[PDB]
Amino acid sequence: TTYADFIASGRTGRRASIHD
Amino acid sequence: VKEFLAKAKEDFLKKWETPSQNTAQLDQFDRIKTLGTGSFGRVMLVKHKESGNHYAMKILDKQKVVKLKQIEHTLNEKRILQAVNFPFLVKLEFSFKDNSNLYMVMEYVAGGEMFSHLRRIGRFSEPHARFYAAQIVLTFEYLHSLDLIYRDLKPENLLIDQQGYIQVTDFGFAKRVKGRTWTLCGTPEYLAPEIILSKGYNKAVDWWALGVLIYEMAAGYPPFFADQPIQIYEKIVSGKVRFPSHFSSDLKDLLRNLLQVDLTKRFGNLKNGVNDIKNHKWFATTDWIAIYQRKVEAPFIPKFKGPGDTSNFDDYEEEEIRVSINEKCGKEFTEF
Ligand SMILES: Nc1ncnc2c1ncn2[C@@H]1O[C@H](COP(=O)(O)OP(=O)(O)O)[C@@H](O)[C@H]1O
Repeated sequence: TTYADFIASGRTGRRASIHD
Repeated sequence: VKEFLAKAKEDFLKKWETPSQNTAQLDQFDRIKTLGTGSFGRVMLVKHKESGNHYAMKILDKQKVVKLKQIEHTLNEKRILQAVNFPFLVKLEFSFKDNSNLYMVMEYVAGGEMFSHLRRIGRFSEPHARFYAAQIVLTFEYLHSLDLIYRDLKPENLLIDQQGYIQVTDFGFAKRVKGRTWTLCGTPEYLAPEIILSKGYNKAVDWWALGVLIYEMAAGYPPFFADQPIQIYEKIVSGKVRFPSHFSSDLKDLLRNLLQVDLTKRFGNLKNGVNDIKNHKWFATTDWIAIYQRKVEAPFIPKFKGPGDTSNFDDYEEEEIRVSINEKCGKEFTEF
């Protein structure tokens, strides 16, 4: 499932913003 | 709302032109605990000594600000924050600087980040998602009318207050601009394709971000995710979106119009602007005035212990707040 794939991914915690 | 916004702009412009400065100092506060962090700084729960009030103190190391090339962005953040006023924007209560740091003292919103509750609960039901979405819609209507672009919408930057209403925080990428701008900034999952493609962009990127937020609130995960930012960007640019089985037909139609790669077709950016969103079938049950007036009953009310309770926030490693006897970056931040 998509949910399972998300939950197993490396980006389920707080996400850092980017600049440059 | 046209007469409301015209007065709102008049109020905003006075403060934009003559900004508040130096309305507190560090030893007026006792620092308690870190509430959250970002790439260049931390927000701490503090207690103001003379009043006894708790606040969220955002602390920026001037040296880190410069290193990450965020001088103008930080000046933007403070200048805009001190000038705005809207029910769903966190209020800046004080601001000041010392030899080492920039300080922005905001009202403490104890209910925690929408992020925490979203991840814990899994996903919000459509009425729950709609309740939050409506507040963002009105907030962006307000901000954009002031020629302001927000650029950092995500559940991590949406706080839940004691009444269950949204408070938008983090104006780190907020900018006052007429026409287009080019800075690659924001959060990968929330970047509009025109940001990624480096062609210059306008306020329509906030509406794309709204689509991403609505999707994530309702699905429990974002419309474009992967292990690496570059993989995420590929999916955003393809523009292919797939919706959960439980998404209503109305929600899917709205999302197709917000997550629209074509700027001549993206809702919010058209001839009728924000009204295309406000009048959408998904928002049929939304009383827009009642939302603004905070008269609508909230779906979730955070458990509220003491005034300085942080139980709705994660714990973070603490770090001493250092202040050099030598002034750092004085000329750079003269207007702060
Ligand atoms: N007014 C506030 N009340 C409570 N917590 C806050 C407040 N403002 C910020 N925070 C916490 O601090 C976190 C980061 O703040 P942010 O403006 O992103 O700082 P930075 O610019 O250093 O990243 C937020 O995600 C939130 O958890």
